Amino acid sequence: GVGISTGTFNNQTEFKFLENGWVYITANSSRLVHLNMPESENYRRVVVNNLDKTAVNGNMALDDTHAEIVTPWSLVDANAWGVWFNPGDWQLIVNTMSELHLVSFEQEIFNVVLKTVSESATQPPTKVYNNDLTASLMVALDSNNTMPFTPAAMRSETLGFYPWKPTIPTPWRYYFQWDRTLIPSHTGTSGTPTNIYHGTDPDDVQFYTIENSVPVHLLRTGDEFATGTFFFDCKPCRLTHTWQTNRALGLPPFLNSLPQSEGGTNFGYIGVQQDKRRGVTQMGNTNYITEATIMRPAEVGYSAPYYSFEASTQGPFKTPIAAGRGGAQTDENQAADGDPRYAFGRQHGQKTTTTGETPERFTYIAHQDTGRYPEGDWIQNINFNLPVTDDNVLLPTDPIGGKTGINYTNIFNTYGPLTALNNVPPVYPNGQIWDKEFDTDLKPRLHVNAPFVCQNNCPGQLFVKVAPNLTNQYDPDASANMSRIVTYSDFWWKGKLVFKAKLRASHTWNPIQQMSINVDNQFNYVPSNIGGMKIVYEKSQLAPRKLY
Amino acid sequence: TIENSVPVHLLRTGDEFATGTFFFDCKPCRLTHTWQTNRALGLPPFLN
Ligand SMILES: [Mg+2]
Repeated sequence: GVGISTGTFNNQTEFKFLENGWVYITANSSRLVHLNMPESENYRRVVVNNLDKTAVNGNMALDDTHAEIVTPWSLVDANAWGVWFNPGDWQLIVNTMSELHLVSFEQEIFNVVLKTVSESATQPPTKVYNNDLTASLMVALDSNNTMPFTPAAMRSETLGFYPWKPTIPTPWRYYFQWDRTLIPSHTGTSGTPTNIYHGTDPDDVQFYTIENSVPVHLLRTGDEFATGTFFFDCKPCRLTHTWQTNRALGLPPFLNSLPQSEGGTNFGYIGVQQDKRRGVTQMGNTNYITEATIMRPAEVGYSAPYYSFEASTQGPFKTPIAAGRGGAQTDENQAADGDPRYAFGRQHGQKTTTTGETPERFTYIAHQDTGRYPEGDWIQNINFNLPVTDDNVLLPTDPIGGKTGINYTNIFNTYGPLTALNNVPPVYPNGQIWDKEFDTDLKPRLHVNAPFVCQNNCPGQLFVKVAPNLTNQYDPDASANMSRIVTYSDFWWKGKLVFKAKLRASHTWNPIQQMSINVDNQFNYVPSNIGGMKIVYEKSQLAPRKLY
Repeated sequence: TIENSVPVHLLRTGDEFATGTFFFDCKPCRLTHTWQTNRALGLPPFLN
């Protein structure tokens, strides 16, 4: 009832160790949540159109043009690592365990409070807040995944990463169909390249409402709402990186000449003429057998177009890349490897004391050496007459289609039935955790935003909304504004995400990469003179594996 | 040659030839189209 709590705060992370090194990580999470009434109690179809920026020519990539259905609902998304682990937890996981399964997920809403502002009372004149005991908070759980999946992790719009700091949902909203053409161009191009928004393909219209699709629960102060326990089924995500590229697969060539003093240029030598060597290559012509020529069982990684943009009905979009890392010592083609870049604000990692609207950012460079360094690519002529003539080789230097800044690698693609890959490593703390699978008849071998993908069915989305708190003035037949009592709600959210992981083991003489602090580093894990605080980007697949 | 590979039945007026019932198993073919391209996947950006 009124003065009786309906739940328990728990942001505790339990590690229950079992036999044969299986661990049972139960991450509990709780937050205090704030939510105001909708700007209007209506659904809206809104179109965004920036000809302002696209008409510029050479500015195609700055397209934002789209259509959208505005909901009076807010979305409680907790799909991001920061909601479930602090750095310490993350340290433990990443340093000691070899893989990670996603087991179960449950959540509840409790200790609901609804208060009305209203208002004016009196002289300066000040504001005053009262409890509306009889008021209701609307909660709806889409357990059928009836409605479009809109993971908030892409927009850094999940719940807060701090337990002792309150948080908010985000106004929910989803994509509505629109036709759209935009032809590319450059600064030099004159005339106006066609740049139009055609409208809406009626065959593709889907207008969704919570009200017609999901049962809605009314919660008063004394009520509570809990979902069941959802059980996952997905592959494991591994917490080790692989380091071998093709150049280190299999048996290294026998050295007939070993060095006889230590030092920095005391190399060893194969000691056989490159054309009198034994072994296997896929070059029918030469008898040359070199490390760049010798057969390898397959191909680690693949080359992709960059910055490639492709277009269909609704406009242009970047072509996504799987692999990475590809560069050697501190130099990687952060576009060729499609290395991701995360932008976020205070609630999700940036220093909470920082003023100004400019977000904090970082670019995740994986540890797994499976990407490409397109500067180092090339193509020789069939004849392999070498040292190779300029006419018989195509370099990443030689311009294509008469453009100075373009070479073949920009349109190159060596994906194929010998391509080998790893899945994306988890990005702590801003990374998504799980993602729904596409409802296409054929599916992607992975996703780039999350390591766990539900081909099963994913947990349903949770939607909240403050109940219409009407005044005595109400005429629905009238076009005039809905006059509503200004109302808002505070509620507590508790979630439990259960993982099952497996402990790693030492197989080498040498020790390995692991997190720690560090006389550097040390100050990102504590608050400040004021109320702190900061959460920092921090890798995941620290320990080496073994491809072959 | 048909002849060396398949049993051949000779049918006169009063004869008939019937096959068994063959049972398939393949994945389902869907009678719905998908409309979303990359430009429409997930959470649209918040409008201020
Ligand atoms: Mg490396």
